[PDB]
Amino acid sequence: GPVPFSHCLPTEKLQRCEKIGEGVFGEVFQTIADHTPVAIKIIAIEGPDLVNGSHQKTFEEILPEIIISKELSLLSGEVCNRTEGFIGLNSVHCVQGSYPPLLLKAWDHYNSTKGSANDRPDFFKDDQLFIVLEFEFGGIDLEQMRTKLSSLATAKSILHQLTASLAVAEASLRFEHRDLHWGNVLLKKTSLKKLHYTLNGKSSTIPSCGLQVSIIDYTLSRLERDGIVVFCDVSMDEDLFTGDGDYQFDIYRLMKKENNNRWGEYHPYSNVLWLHYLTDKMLKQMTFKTKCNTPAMKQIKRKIQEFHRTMLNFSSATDLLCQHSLFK
Amino acid sequence: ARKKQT
Ligand SMILES: *C(=O)C[C@@H](NC(=O)CCCCCNC(=O)[C@H]1O[C@@H](n2cnc3c(N)ncnc32)[C@H](O)[C@@H]1O)C(=O)O
Ligand code: NA
Repeated sequence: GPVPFSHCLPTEKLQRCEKIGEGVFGEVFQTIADHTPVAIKIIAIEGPDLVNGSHQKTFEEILPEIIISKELSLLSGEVCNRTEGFIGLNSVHCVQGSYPPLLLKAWDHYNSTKGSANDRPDFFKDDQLFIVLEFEFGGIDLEQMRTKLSSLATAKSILHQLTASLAVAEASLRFEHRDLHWGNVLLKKTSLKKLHYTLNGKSSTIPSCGLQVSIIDYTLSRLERDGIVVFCDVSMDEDLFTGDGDYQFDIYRLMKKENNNRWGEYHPYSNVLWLHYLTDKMLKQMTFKTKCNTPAMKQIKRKIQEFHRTMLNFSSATDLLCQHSLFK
Repeated sequence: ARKKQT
Protein backbone atom coordinates (compact mmCIF):
# COMPACT_ATOMS: atom_id res chain seq x y z
CA GLY A 1 0.00 0.00 0.00
CA PRO A 2 1.07 3.63 -0.45
CA VAL A 3 2.50 5.60 2.51
CA PRO A 4 1.81 9.16 3.68
CA PHE A 5 4.07 11.99 2.78
CA SER A 6 5.27 12.08 6.42
CA HIS A 7 6.97 8.69 5.91
CA CYS A 8 9.45 10.23 3.40
CA LEU A 9 9.32 13.68 4.79
CA PRO A 10 9.11 13.65 8.56
CA THR A 11 8.48 17.07 10.00
CA GLU A 12 12.15 18.27 10.33
CA LYS A 13 12.93 17.11 6.77
CA LEU A 14 9.77 18.68 5.41
CA GLN A 15 10.53 21.98 7.20
CA ARG A 16 13.95 22.13 5.53
CA CYS A 17 12.73 21.66 1.97
CA GLU A 18 13.68 24.25 -0.67
CA LYS A 19 12.62 23.90 -4.30
CA ILE A 20 15.47 23.41 -6.79
CA GLY A 21 13.90 22.31 -10.06
CA GLU A 22 10.75 21.59 -12.02
CA GLY A 23 9.39 20.06 -15.18
CA VAL A 24 6.04 19.26 -16.74
CA PHE A 25 5.81 16.03 -14.78
CA GLY A 26 6.95 17.17 -11.32
CA GLU A 27 8.99 19.07 -8.77
CA VAL A 28 12.44 18.69 -7.19
CA PHE A 29 13.29 19.80 -3.65
CA GLN A 30 16.49 19.84 -1.63
CA THR A 31 16.36 18.98 2.04
CA ILE A 32 18.61 17.67 4.85
CA ALA A 33 18.59 14.58 6.94
CA ASP A 34 21.39 13.33 9.18
CA HIS A 35 23.29 16.50 8.32
CA THR A 36 23.41 15.59 4.64
CA PRO A 37 21.61 17.25 1.73
CA VAL A 38 19.40 15.15 -0.49
CA ALA A 39 17.22 15.79 -3.54
CA ILE A 40 13.59 14.71 -3.57
CA LYS A 41 11.74 14.32 -6.93
CA ILE A 42 7.94 14.17 -6.68
CA ILE A 43 5.80 12.96 -9.60
CA ALA A 44 1.99 12.70 -9.53
CA ILE A 45 0.69 9.43 -11.03
CA GLU A 46 -2.47 7.61 -12.04
CA GLY A 47 -4.97 10.51 -11.79
CA PRO A 48 -7.28 11.62 -14.52
CA ASP A 49 -6.57 15.36 -14.23
CA LEU A 50 -4.16 17.67 -15.98
CA VAL A 51 -1.04 18.75 -14.14
CA ASN A 52 0.99 21.57 -15.72
CA GLY A 53 -1.13 21.15 -18.86
CA SER A 54 -0.34 17.42 -19.37
CA HIS A 55 -1.87 14.12 -18.26
CA GLN A 56 -0.33 12.32 -15.39
CA LYS A 57 1.90 9.36 -16.05
CA THR A 58 0.91 5.91 -14.84
CA PHE A 59 3.03 3.85 -12.42
CA GLU A 60 3.97 1.62 -15.37
CA GLU A 61 5.32 4.70 -17.20
CA ILE A 62 7.52 5.73 -14.21
CA LEU A 63 8.89 2.24 -13.62
CA PRO A 64 11.60 2.50 -16.34
CA GLU A 65 13.10 5.56 -14.64
CA ILE A 66 13.02 3.82 -11.25
CA ILE A 67 14.73 0.72 -12.63
CA ILE A 68 17.40 2.66 -14.51
CA SER A 69 18.06 4.92 -11.57
CA LYS A 70 18.75 1.89 -9.37
CA GLU A 71 20.99 0.16 -11.92
CA LEU A 72 23.11 3.23 -12.48
CA SER A 73 23.38 3.98 -8.75
CA LEU A 74 24.59 0.43 -8.17
CA LEU A 75 27.54 0.96 -10.52
CA SER A 76 29.32 2.70 -7.61
CA GLY A 77 29.61 -0.63 -5.85
CA GLU A 78 30.49 -2.90 -8.79
CA VAL A 79 33.89 -4.37 -9.59
CA CYS A 80 34.51 -4.88 -13.32
CA ASN A 81 32.49 -1.88 -14.43
CA ARG A 82 32.48 0.71 -11.62
CA THR A 83 31.72 4.44 -11.65
CA GLU A 84 30.33 6.99 -9.20
CA GLY A 85 29.43 9.32 -12.07
CA PHE A 86 25.69 8.63 -11.87
CA ILE A 87 23.56 10.04 -9.07
CA GLY A 88 23.00 7.87 -5.97
CA LEU A 89 19.49 6.59 -5.38
CA ASN A 90 18.53 6.49 -1.72
CA SER A 91 14.88 5.38 -1.82
CA VAL A 92 11.69 5.25 -3.83
CA HIS A 93 8.23 5.42 -2.35
CA CYS A 94 4.64 5.49 -3.52
CA VAL A 95 2.90 8.13 -1.44
CA GLN A 96 -0.80 9.01 -1.16
CA GLY A 97 -2.24 12.36 -0.07
CA SER A 98 -2.67 16.05 -0.79
CA TYR A 99 0.41 18.09 -1.28
CA PRO A 100 2.06 19.03 2.01
CA PRO A 101 1.49 22.68 2.91
CA LEU A 102 5.21 22.93 3.77
CA LEU A 103 6.16 21.93 0.22
CA LEU A 104 3.66 24.55 -1.05
CA LYS A 105 5.61 27.12 0.96
CA ALA A 106 8.82 26.10 -0.76
CA TRP A 107 7.08 26.06 -4.16
CA ASP A 108 5.78 29.61 -3.55
CA HIS A 109 9.23 30.85 -2.61
CA TYR A 110 10.67 29.56 -5.86
CA ASN A 111 7.81 31.05 -7.89
CA SER A 112 8.44 34.46 -6.22
CA THR A 113 12.21 34.47 -6.77
CA LYS A 114 12.89 32.46 -9.97
CA GLY A 115 9.38 32.10 -11.48
CA SER A 116 7.66 28.83 -12.31
CA ALA A 117 6.15 27.42 -15.51
CA ASN A 118 4.01 25.02 -13.42
CA ASP A 119 0.70 25.13 -11.68
CA ARG A 120 0.77 25.66 -7.92
CA PRO A 121 0.37 22.05 -6.73
CA ASP A 122 -2.45 22.83 -4.25
CA PHE A 123 -5.31 21.07 -6.06
CA PHE A 124 -4.49 17.43 -5.32
CA LYS A 125 -6.97 15.43 -3.25
CA ASP A 126 -6.25 13.07 -0.36
CA ASP A 127 -6.42 10.03 -2.74
CA GLN A 128 -3.71 11.32 -5.09
CA LEU A 129 -0.77 9.01 -5.69
CA PHE A 130 2.81 10.17 -6.17
CA ILE A 131 6.19 8.57 -6.73
CA VAL A 132 8.82 10.14 -4.50
CA LEU A 133 12.45 9.45 -5.52
CA GLU A 134 15.18 10.46 -3.00
CA PHE A 135 18.58 10.99 -4.50
CA GLU A 136 22.03 12.02 -3.42
CA PHE A 137 22.41 15.79 -3.72
CA GLY A 138 24.65 16.07 -6.75
CA GLY A 139 25.48 19.80 -6.71
CA ILE A 140 24.43 22.48 -9.20
CA ASP A 141 23.58 21.87 -12.85
CA LEU A 142 26.03 22.78 -15.59
CA GLU A 143 23.58 25.33 -17.10
CA GLN A 144 23.42 27.20 -13.76
CA MET A 145 27.21 27.02 -13.61
CA ARG A 146 27.55 28.72 -17.02
CA THR A 147 29.43 31.68 -15.47
CA LYS A 148 30.90 29.93 -12.40
CA LEU A 149 33.77 27.65 -13.52
CA SER A 150 37.40 28.46 -13.16
CA SER A 151 38.84 27.75 -16.60
CA LEU A 152 38.73 25.41 -19.59
CA ALA A 153 40.95 22.98 -17.64
CA THR A 154 37.79 22.31 -15.57
CA ALA A 155 35.77 21.78 -18.70
CA LYS A 156 38.25 19.08 -19.69
CA SER A 157 37.80 17.19 -16.41
CA ILE A 158 34.05 17.43 -16.80
CA LEU A 159 34.13 15.95 -20.29
CA HIS A 160 36.46 13.16 -19.21
CA GLN A 161 34.21 12.29 -16.22
CA LEU A 162 31.11 12.24 -18.39
CA THR A 163 32.76 10.10 -21.08
CA ALA A 164 34.09 7.61 -18.54
CA SER A 165 30.76 7.23 -16.75
CA LEU A 166 28.90 6.66 -20.02
CA ALA A 167 31.56 4.17 -21.15
CA VAL A 168 31.21 2.16 -17.94
CA ALA A 169 27.44 2.09 -18.31
CA GLU A 170 27.75 1.09 -22.00
CA ALA A 171 29.99 -1.82 -20.99
CA SER A 172 27.89 -2.97 -18.03
CA LEU A 173 24.31 -2.24 -19.19
CA ARG A 174 24.33 -1.30 -22.89
CA PHE A 175 23.19 2.08 -21.64
CA GLU A 176 22.15 5.18 -23.59
CA HIS A 177 21.22 8.28 -21.61
CA ARG A 178 19.31 9.91 -24.50
CA ASP A 179 18.66 13.32 -22.83
CA LEU A 180 22.02 14.54 -21.52
CA HIS A 181 21.49 18.25 -21.86
CA TRP A 182 23.26 20.64 -19.53
CA GLY A 183 20.41 20.71 -17.00
CA ASN A 184 21.02 16.99 -16.46
CA VAL A 185 24.71 17.27 -15.60
CA LEU A 186 25.51 18.25 -11.98
CA LEU A 187 28.72 19.56 -10.44
CA LYS A 188 29.82 19.41 -6.81
CA LYS A 189 33.04 20.38 -5.09
CA THR A 190 35.34 17.56 -4.07
CA SER A 191 38.58 17.55 -2.11
CA LEU A 192 39.74 14.46 -3.99
CA LYS A 193 42.44 15.23 -6.54
CA LYS A 194 41.67 12.12 -8.63
CA LEU A 195 38.48 10.23 -9.35
CA HIS A 196 38.49 6.48 -9.97
CA TYR A 197 36.61 4.26 -12.43
CA THR A 198 36.98 0.68 -13.71
CA LEU A 199 36.08 -0.31 -17.29
CA ASN A 200 35.95 -4.02 -18.12
CA GLY A 201 38.28 -4.73 -15.23
CA LYS A 202 40.83 -2.00 -15.98
CA SER A 203 41.02 0.76 -13.34
CA SER A 204 42.02 4.35 -14.18
CA THR A 205 41.88 7.84 -12.71
CA ILE A 206 40.73 11.25 -13.79
CA PRO A 207 42.04 14.53 -12.32
CA SER A 208 39.09 16.19 -10.71
CA CYS A 209 40.01 19.91 -10.94
CA GLY A 210 38.07 20.07 -7.73
CA LEU A 211 34.71 18.89 -9.12
CA GLN A 212 32.78 15.66 -9.19
CA VAL A 213 30.28 15.25 -12.01
CA SER A 214 26.94 13.40 -11.56
CA ILE A 215 24.64 12.50 -14.46
CA ILE A 216 20.91 12.64 -13.66
CA ASP A 217 17.50 12.07 -15.23
CA TYR A 218 16.76 8.72 -16.87
CA THR A 219 13.27 9.39 -18.31
CA LEU A 220 14.41 8.82 -21.89
CA SER A 221 17.19 6.32 -21.13
CA ARG A 222 17.72 2.77 -22.30
CA LEU A 223 19.58 -0.22 -20.93
CA GLU A 224 19.42 -3.96 -20.77
CA ARG A 225 20.18 -6.90 -18.52
CA ASP A 226 20.12 -10.48 -19.82
CA GLY A 227 18.28 -9.33 -23.03
CA ILE A 228 15.49 -7.58 -21.22
CA VAL A 229 15.47 -4.00 -22.52
CA VAL A 230 14.13 -1.11 -20.47
CA PHE A 231 13.49 2.03 -22.53
CA CYS A 232 11.11 4.85 -23.42
CA ASP A 233 9.41 4.32 -26.77
CA VAL A 234 9.19 7.78 -28.28
CA SER A 235 8.67 6.58 -31.89
CA MET A 236 5.23 8.23 -32.03
CA ASP A 237 6.08 11.36 -30.01
CA GLU A 238 4.66 14.49 -31.74
CA ASP A 239 6.77 17.18 -30.00
CA LEU A 240 10.15 15.75 -29.00
CA PHE A 241 11.59 16.11 -32.50
CA THR A 242 10.26 19.57 -33.41
CA GLY A 243 12.29 21.80 -31.08
CA ASP A 244 14.54 24.67 -32.20
CA GLY A 245 16.86 27.42 -30.86
CA ASP A 246 19.53 25.16 -29.29
CA TYR A 247 21.65 22.34 -30.67
CA GLN A 248 19.99 20.26 -27.94
CA PHE A 249 16.88 19.99 -30.08
CA ASP A 250 18.87 18.74 -33.10
CA ILE A 251 20.21 15.92 -30.94
CA TYR A 252 16.75 14.34 -30.62
CA ARG A 253 16.43 14.38 -34.41
CA LEU A 254 19.95 13.04 -34.89
CA MET A 255 19.24 10.13 -32.48
CA LYS A 256 16.11 9.32 -34.49
CA LYS A 257 18.22 9.28 -37.68
CA GLU A 258 20.85 6.98 -36.13
CA ASN A 259 18.30 4.49 -34.79
CA ASN A 260 15.74 4.60 -37.65
CA ASN A 261 13.11 5.43 -35.03
CA ARG A 262 13.58 2.05 -33.29
CA TRP A 263 14.20 3.00 -29.66
CA GLY A 264 14.57 -0.53 -28.26
CA GLU A 265 17.77 -1.11 -30.20
CA TYR A 266 21.22 -0.31 -28.80
CA HIS A 267 22.88 2.68 -30.51
CA PRO A 268 25.66 3.91 -28.23
CA TYR A 269 26.38 6.60 -30.80
CA SER A 270 23.65 8.57 -29.07
CA ASN A 271 26.03 8.97 -26.12
CA VAL A 272 28.61 10.44 -28.53
CA LEU A 273 25.98 12.88 -29.86
CA TRP A 274 25.25 14.12 -26.35
CA LEU A 275 28.92 14.41 -25.49
CA HIS A 276 29.33 16.49 -28.68
CA TYR A 277 26.47 18.78 -27.60
CA LEU A 278 28.15 19.13 -24.16
CA THR A 279 31.53 19.89 -25.72
CA ASP A 280 29.81 22.47 -27.89
CA LYS A 281 28.31 24.08 -24.77
CA MET A 282 31.76 24.22 -23.16
CA LEU A 283 33.21 26.04 -26.15
CA LYS A 284 30.33 28.34 -27.03
CA GLN A 285 28.06 29.01 -23.97
CA MET A 286 30.21 28.50 -20.87
CA THR A 287 32.18 31.56 -19.83
CA PHE A 288 35.13 31.11 -17.53
CA LYS A 289 36.46 33.19 -14.72
CA THR A 290 39.97 32.91 -16.04
CA LYS A 291 40.36 32.78 -19.78
CA CYS A 292 43.09 31.07 -21.75
CA ASN A 293 45.81 33.72 -21.21
CA THR A 294 48.91 31.50 -21.19
CA PRO A 295 50.33 29.23 -23.91
CA ALA A 296 49.53 26.17 -21.81
CA MET A 297 45.87 27.22 -21.46
CA LYS A 298 45.61 28.05 -25.17
CA GLN A 299 46.80 24.44 -25.67
CA ILE A 300 44.02 23.02 -23.56
CA LYS A 301 41.58 25.06 -25.62
CA ARG A 302 43.02 23.70 -28.82
CA LYS A 303 42.69 20.13 -27.49
CA ILE A 304 39.02 20.61 -26.64
CA GLN A 305 38.46 22.21 -30.05
CA GLU A 306 40.09 19.17 -31.65
CA PHE A 307 37.80 16.89 -29.58
CA HIS A 308 34.77 18.83 -30.80
CA ARG A 309 35.70 18.45 -34.49
CA THR A 310 36.67 14.75 -34.29
CA MET A 311 34.50 13.04 -31.67
CA LEU A 312 31.53 12.45 -34.01
CA ASN A 313 33.76 9.91 -35.86
CA PHE A 314 33.73 7.62 -32.79
CA SER A 315 31.13 4.90 -32.29
CA SER A 316 30.46 5.07 -28.53
CA ALA A 317 31.62 6.65 -25.30
CA THR A 318 33.73 3.53 -24.82
CA ASP A 319 35.49 4.18 -28.16
CA LEU A 320 36.03 7.84 -27.20
CA LEU A 321 37.42 7.00 -23.80
CA CYS A 322 39.74 4.23 -25.04
CA GLN A 323 40.91 5.81 -28.32
CA HIS A 324 40.58 9.60 -28.31
CA SER A 325 43.83 11.58 -27.84
CA LEU A 326 42.12 14.00 -25.39
CA PHE A 327 42.20 11.24 -22.72
CA LYS A 328 45.81 10.13 -23.13
CA ALA B 1 16.25 23.31 -21.54
CA ARG B 2 13.80 20.56 -20.65
CA LYS B 3 13.00 18.22 -23.54
CA LYS B 4 9.34 19.20 -23.28
CA GLN B 5 7.46 22.13 -21.86
CA THR B 6 3.85 23.32 -21.22
C1 LIG C 1 10.73 14.26 -19.85
O1 LIG C 1 9.66 14.65 -20.32
C2 LIG C 1 10.95 14.23 -18.37
C3 LIG C 1 10.75 15.57 -17.68
N1 LIG C 1 10.66 15.31 -16.25
C4 LIG C 1 9.84 15.93 -15.40
O2 LIG C 1 8.99 16.75 -15.78
C5 LIG C 1 10.07 15.65 -13.94
C6 LIG C 1 10.76 16.79 -13.21
C7 LIG C 1 12.03 17.29 -13.89
C8 LIG C 1 12.84 18.28 -13.09
C9 LIG C 1 13.84 18.96 -13.99
N2 LIG C 1 14.80 19.79 -13.29
C10 LIG C 1 15.86 19.27 -12.66
O3 LIG C 1 16.05 18.07 -12.57
C11 LIG C 1 16.77 20.24 -11.94
O4 LIG C 1 16.72 19.97 -10.54
C12 LIG C 1 18.03 19.91 -9.98
N3 LIG C 1 18.31 18.53 -9.53
C13 LIG C 1 17.67 17.37 -9.90
N4 LIG C 1 18.14 16.29 -9.33
C14 LIG C 1 19.14 16.76 -8.50
C15 LIG C 1 20.02 16.11 -7.60
N5 LIG C 1 20.07 14.79 -7.44
N6 LIG C 1 20.90 16.88 -6.92
C16 LIG C 1 20.89 18.20 -7.13
N7 LIG C 1 20.12 18.92 -7.95
C17 LIG C 1 19.26 18.14 -8.61
C18 LIG C 1 18.96 20.44 -11.05
O5 LIG C 1 19.03 21.87 -10.95
C19 LIG C 1 18.24 19.98 -12.32
O6 LIG C 1 18.65 20.70 -13.49
C20 LIG C 1 11.89 16.54 -18.02
O7 LIG C 1 11.64 17.80 -17.78
O8 LIG C 1 12.96 16.13 -18.47
NA1 NA D 1 27.81 10.90 -8.74
